[PDB]
Amino acid sequence: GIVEQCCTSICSLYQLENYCN
Amino acid sequence: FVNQHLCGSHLVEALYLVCGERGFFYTPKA
Ligand SMILES: Cc1cccc(O)c1
Repeated sequence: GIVEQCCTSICSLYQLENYCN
Repeated sequence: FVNQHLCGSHLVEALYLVCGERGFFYTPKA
């Protein structure tokens, strides 16, 4: 769901950090 | 589904700048 989470509505840098290693 | 295709190109780029030295794995799913 990265895509469903971020392509349907905008993601913040901060939600983005969660897909980091 | 060139649309998700367009979108993940920009997402991996935001991820590259956000994860920095840590990396990230990019799954087009789950
Ligand atoms: C930073 C960024 C890139 C592409 C899509 C988004 O929801 C967010």
